[PDB]
Amino acid sequence: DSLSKSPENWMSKLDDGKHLTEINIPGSHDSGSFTLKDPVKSVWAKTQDKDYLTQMKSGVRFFDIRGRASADNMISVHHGMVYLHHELGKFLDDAKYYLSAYPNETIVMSMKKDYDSDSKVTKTFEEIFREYYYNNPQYQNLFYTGSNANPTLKETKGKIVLFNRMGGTYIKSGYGADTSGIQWADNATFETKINNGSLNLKVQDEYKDYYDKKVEAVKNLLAKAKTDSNKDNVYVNFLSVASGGSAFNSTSNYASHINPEIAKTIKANGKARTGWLIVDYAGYTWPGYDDIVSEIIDSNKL
Repeated sequence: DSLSKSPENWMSKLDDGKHLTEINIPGSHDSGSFTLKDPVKSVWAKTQDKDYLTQMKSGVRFFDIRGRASADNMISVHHGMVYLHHELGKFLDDAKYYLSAYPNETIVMSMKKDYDSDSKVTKTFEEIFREYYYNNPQYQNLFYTGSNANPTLKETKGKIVLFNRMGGTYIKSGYGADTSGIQWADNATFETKINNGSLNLKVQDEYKDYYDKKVEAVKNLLAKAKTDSNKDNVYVNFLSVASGGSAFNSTSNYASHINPEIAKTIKANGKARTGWLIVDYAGYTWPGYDDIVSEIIDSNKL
């Protein structure tokens, strides 16, 4: 039966000789915003309703963590200026928990600075992360620490792989884990080499697109992956967009239309390569419509 019928451990059912890049992974955009309760603020800043554990249980393996240095030793999880009511340790503890219960899954954790540090901070966001999280004895053995620029599932399962969106780092393990980091173009479909030129990263992140243009842009990169069997190529495809302060298309409205449209498209493509697709309201179902998380998972040929 479909891998999507057991999302708690779908990576356990793959050949762990595969590079993560070759694996079709569902991700959650601004994963940590499930904590938002304010109705007005939630229209444009709430991107998820399931907590980290439930997201994982629903089969999400790519986590989009954007944050802000709150103290010289603390990173708070943020959607821009909006604080999401927890620090990075919360997500790390939930991941460590889940990975222990499901030891043949891997988690790719993206890390980005979304907002200006607290006036008391004397450190860079990167330095705080490297020193107080990555190299923290508390999170010993949690992170992938190997030196493969293109790690395999075997090499990473049970661990969190860093997807570096912090700029240059002195961390030496994970995606964009060098002094160059990842050159990220603003509101664009783009292509850049990462990990000392080892990998070719292809990103659709047009987060300001109006609906029709967004679907076109997701589908464009979706099509390219389909006929791309190169393991040194990695695809990250965001289905999410910014809502804005006022209007009729609450992130939930947008998601309720694009998610099924892409899910339906993936399903028709059969077991073809999709890349890593990052969505709002991962695991959220609308009766009568295909589930994007489920179809991303099922698209993997075993």
